[PDB]
Amino acid sequence: MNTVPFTSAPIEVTIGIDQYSFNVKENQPFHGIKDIPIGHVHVIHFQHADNSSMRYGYWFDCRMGNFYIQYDPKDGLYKMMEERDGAKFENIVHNFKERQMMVSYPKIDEDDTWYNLTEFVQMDKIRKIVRKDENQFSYVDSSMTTVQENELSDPAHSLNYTVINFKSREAIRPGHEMEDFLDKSYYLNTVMLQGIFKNSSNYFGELQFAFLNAMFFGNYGSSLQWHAMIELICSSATVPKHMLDKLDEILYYQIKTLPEQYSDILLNERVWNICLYSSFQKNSLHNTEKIMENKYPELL
Amino acid sequence: GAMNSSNYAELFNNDIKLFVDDTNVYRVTVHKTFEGNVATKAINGCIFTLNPKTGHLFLKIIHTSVWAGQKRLSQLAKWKTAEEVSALVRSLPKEEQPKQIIVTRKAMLDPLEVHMLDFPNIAIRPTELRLPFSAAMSIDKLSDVVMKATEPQMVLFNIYDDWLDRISSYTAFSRLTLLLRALKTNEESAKMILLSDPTITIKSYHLWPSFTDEQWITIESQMRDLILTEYGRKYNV
Ligand SMILES: CCSc1nnc(CC)n1N
Ligand SMILES: CCSc1nnc(CC)n1N
Repeated sequence: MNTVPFTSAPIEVTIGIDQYSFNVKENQPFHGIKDIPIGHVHVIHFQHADNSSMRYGYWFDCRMGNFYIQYDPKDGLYKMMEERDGAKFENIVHNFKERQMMVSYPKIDEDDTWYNLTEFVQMDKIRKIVRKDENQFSYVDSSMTTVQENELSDPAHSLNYTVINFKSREAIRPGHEMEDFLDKSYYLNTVMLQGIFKNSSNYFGELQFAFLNAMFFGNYGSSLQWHAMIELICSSATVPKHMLDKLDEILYYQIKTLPEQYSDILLNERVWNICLYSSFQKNSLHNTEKIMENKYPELL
Repeated sequence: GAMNSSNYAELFNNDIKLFVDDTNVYRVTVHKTFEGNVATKAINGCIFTLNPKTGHLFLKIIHTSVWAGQKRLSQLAKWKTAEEVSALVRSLPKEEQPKQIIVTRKAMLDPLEVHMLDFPNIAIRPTELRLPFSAAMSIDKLSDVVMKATEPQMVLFNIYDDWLDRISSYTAFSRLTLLLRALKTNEESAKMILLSDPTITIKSYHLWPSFTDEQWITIESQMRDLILTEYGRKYNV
């Protein structure tokens, strides 16, 4: 179990770690988060008490380095940094633990939620969507736009999700205009899975990462990407059986975790009704359909 | 974007544009089977592709063989329409290709857009006008060439005959849409109006009678009367 220490907490802020969150008051002695489960990516995220504008945060994996948080009063935000001196770090942490000012990552033993939300998410793939190669961790916030959004403006600060566009030369073969538009199996299996993602695990990892950025930061382009990747599978008549079963589990846990009061802005009525009731896969998402119907029957 | 009453003069400017109407592409008769079930039998159809500035009509005849062994024909018909419009544009010299294509029914937008994806600079637009181009099969010579076709065929017409020698495109289109609106609301009466006087004839190379200017005013008046009437006969006013 690993630790992300904080130099201090000079401004009042709500801190998230994965699906958990807690309030820290201005200049309240706070020294970080301990007992973080090894084996998963994590996100530590922030919403200042004085400006709910800009949720922002950092994706990281404690196996890749020793990371800490330090408020920067010039740029006005909590920044993740890497400590390269290993003995300095162990020494800082051990002292803060001995003084008991660290929230304990509060995982219930039975609870597989975070695993289920991040099953296919890898740091190395995050770092290709979020390009900033001098750090081992990745910054995301509410306002960052996607490559595709910028095509329809600062490239260094973009989310480089894979571009999916159903009315595009990539999506539609010369001569199969109707066939490929009404059944996207070509685009899913040949163009995207075999060509771009290489396997379904990388496809699911980007889908899950897009969802989590939508949920935690309100990132609109991430929500668009999540729905596009769902719709591309549901609109394919020919999908490997193992992918459909895994997709149902993925979405089930995403819908289960979504804040009930954010469903109005984070769920696209058209995609979900098409996917669950009209598409080729309308009968292949049993778990997802059951939870959607019992939790958000208004949307449908 | 969408074409409506407020941007109506754009039809007669100097940017090449085409209307595409798919109403008459898939046409059927519905009948009883020997077992007392219902079946359809397809008849020849046509795509109505019209330059409203010049009157040039590209009438692509859709022969019933194109439906043989196909399913979901009303959906296929929109994609076949877009394939054929696509093929027509690809056959025209660059300087004759349209800068916009206006579809009369919104269900044609996605099929045409997908087919034209490599013509990124050709705008595909809907319209809010309720245009009467479905009545094109009430023009006898167009109906005749569609029903007689034994194979796929493109036939070129000028739907304005020689009117542009005397009137503007705006006025010619207004006359065309009035004639077709009348033919759509009450075909028998409209056709009676157009041929009542046996001394006014249709030239071999024309679609409509050779009316003088004064006779067109009378004709156009009679068509307006018919349309308002039928609207009484229909709604009782
Ligand atoms: C959320 C900060 S963690 C923390 N804050 N005060 C104490 C002492 C009870 N403690 N363990
Ligand atoms: C899907 C883009 S549309 C398109 N691409 N190549 C052609 C020539 C048949 N065409 N119509």
